[PDB]
Amino acid sequence: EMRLSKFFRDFILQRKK
Repeated sequence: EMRLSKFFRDFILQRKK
């Protein structure tokens, strides 16, 4: 199943934080 991916990478991609 999936849940966190679009949003996860939507931010994870950002090193900061």
